[PDB]
This record gives sequence, structure tokens and C-alpha cells, in this order.
Amino acid sequence: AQTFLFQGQPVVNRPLSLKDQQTFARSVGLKWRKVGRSLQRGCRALRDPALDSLAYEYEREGLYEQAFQLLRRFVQAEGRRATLQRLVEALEENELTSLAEDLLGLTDPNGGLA
Amino acid sequence: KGDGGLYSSLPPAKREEVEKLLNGSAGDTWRHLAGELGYQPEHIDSFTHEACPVRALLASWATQDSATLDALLAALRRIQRADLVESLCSESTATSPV
Repeated sequence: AQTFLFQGQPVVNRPLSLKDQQTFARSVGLKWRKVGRSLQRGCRALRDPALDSLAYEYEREGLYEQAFQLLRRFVQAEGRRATLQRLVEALEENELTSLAEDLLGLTDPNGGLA
Repeated sequence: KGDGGLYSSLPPAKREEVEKLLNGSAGDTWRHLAGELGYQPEHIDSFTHEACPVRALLASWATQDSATLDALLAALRRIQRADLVESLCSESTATSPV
């Protein structure tokens, strides 16, 4: 597994998939706004008022669709070379250290019958 | 020179590792490295065509035999970026998980 050291914790270093878009929106809940705003400082490609339109365009489904396609907004900029590395700097601003590893599915016993 | 190791000789997946490791860090090392390598200002501005401009510097430096680890390390040391040197040295190592 290709992984990097962040905040003293291992994290798989790859582009976020459809699993990550869904698990993100389901796990941040209210923090969807905060991660978005923190990702503006870390990734200038997302520093536009994207969040202002995303909140209204996806208000139809709520926090779920709002955050589901916010995660695609980074993958749209590159997606081959964009990886969780940039997303983790947004979670670091809100002390979301456990969420940054839970996002990729690291909440599991890595092979322990669940 | 005083060692052996071409950065251009590394596999595409290892270059991705560098291009990712700095990606969630302070203002990309490519800006400091370009000035030390003597890269022209217009070449730096042509490499902003992609959202990861660091990959464009690392890739376009790898087109020439000047892309030695010994020359890369010397430039990283001049810009006080030994932090990245250590992080890469910790990936350029052997393992046996199976």
C-alpha cells in the first residue's frame, strides 16, 4: 500500500473514489462546510465561491448531495494526480485526524471477520 | 558529482509518491527548486498549465541527465527543505509485510 505519514498516523495516498464521496458526506455530517472551507486554503483550485453555489444546487437532497459532489470537485481538477494528501490538510485545520483515516475505510480490523 | 542515482531512473509510481507527498504541504517546493536549478521564469509560468505544477517541474527535469539525486539533494539543502529529503528517504527503503 502506498501511504504517507500525517499527524503521526498512516493514511493510503491515492485519489478518492465513489466510496470516499459517500463515506465523507455520511461521516462529516455538519463538518461538510468546515472541510470545504479548510480545503480552500489548502487547494487554490477550490478557493472560488463554489461552496456558496454547492450549498444551494444540492440543498434538494441536503448534507449528503452537498458533500458527495464537493469531494468530486477536487477530483475534477486532476483526479489522476490529486490524492487524499490535499484533503487531509483540510481535515488538519479542524483536528479531524481520526476522520482522515476513517474516510478511506481504515476503521476496519484490516482482515478480522466483520 | 559524489554519489550514484538518477531520479529519471525511478519508476512512474515513485515520482507520483514525491508529487503527492508535497501536495498537502506548504507552497510547493517547485518554486524554491526552480530558482536554485536556474530554471527560467517563463518556463515556471508555462508549467502552471496543470493544477499540480510540481509534477511538471519534476517531469521536465527528468528529461535530462542533470536529474541526479545528488543534484536534487544539493538544491533542497540550499532552500532549507531537508524535511522533504527525510520523507523521501523513508519511502526509498525495503519492506516484507507478507
